[PDB]
Amino acid sequence: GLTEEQRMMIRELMDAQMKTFDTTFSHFKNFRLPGAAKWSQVRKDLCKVSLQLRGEDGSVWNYKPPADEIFSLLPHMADMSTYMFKGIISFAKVISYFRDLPIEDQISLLKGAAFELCQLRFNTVFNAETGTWECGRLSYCLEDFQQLLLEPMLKFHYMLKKLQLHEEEYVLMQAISLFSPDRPGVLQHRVVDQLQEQFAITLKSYIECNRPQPAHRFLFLKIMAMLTELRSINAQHTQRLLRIQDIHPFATPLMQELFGITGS
Ligand SMILES: CC1=CC[C@@]2(C)CC[C@@](O)(C(C)C)[C@@H]2[C@@H](OC(=O)c2ccc(O)cc2)C1
Repeated sequence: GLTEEQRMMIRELMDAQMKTFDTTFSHFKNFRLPGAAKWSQVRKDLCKVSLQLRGEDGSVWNYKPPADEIFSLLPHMADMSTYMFKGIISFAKVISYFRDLPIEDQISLLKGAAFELCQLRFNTVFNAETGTWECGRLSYCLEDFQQLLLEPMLKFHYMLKKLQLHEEEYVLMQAISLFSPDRPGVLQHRVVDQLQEQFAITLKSYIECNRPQPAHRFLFLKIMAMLTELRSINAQHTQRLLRIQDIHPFATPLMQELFGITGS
């Protein structure tokens, strides 16, 4: 029961996702690997995942992290974040509604939503039965707990996975997050707001036309609630990373650009 405009809208988003989301991570290469009240808070900020690399020959490398030193993981994390940020940026540039915005609003929207779209893409490779993010030959496993789900990002991934979303519903979440009219520095707030409203209406219509089961009652509102939580997680995590960056630099040039770090 979608209109022609709504079907075309989903087609372009799915087209952009297919072109820019390397679900096997085959082109993620050459990445680095692990070899006073601020440092206190940064110690609280720092804290748990094992890393597995499966070679093409069949060999396997595993890394288990240390206690307390806590910075051995940041270069790899920066490289993964940078790789995912590049895919998110390519995703936005293909979308016609995005590249018709002025370049200053494109930058403002990408600065505000890059993290959120990365986590949404990571949820599609999350395995809730094994607690692992399967990124091709890379795997990030949660180490051995109802106390673990207290962590808001982990709780997000478990709750979003439980909703059993389609590929089309994920890319519409990505569009709704991307076209947030209230990111800092957005000028065409009225245009972005009307674009966001139409992406949300398309999602609402898609769910009503394709999910009649009682388990999917209120699904649209559950998804919208997840996006609000993801934005709150985004804000807390950005302040976490900026405190760590202040104590121990790690941000790549691309992450610096997205964080507004000038280099002086
Ligand atoms: C750059 C990273 C690489 C490994 C991944 C992508 C594996 C999955 C991950 O998103 C997961 C710890 C949520 C993690 C990333 O974790 C986060 O981005 C994160 C973790 C906890 C939070 O409270 C917020 C963000 C870290």
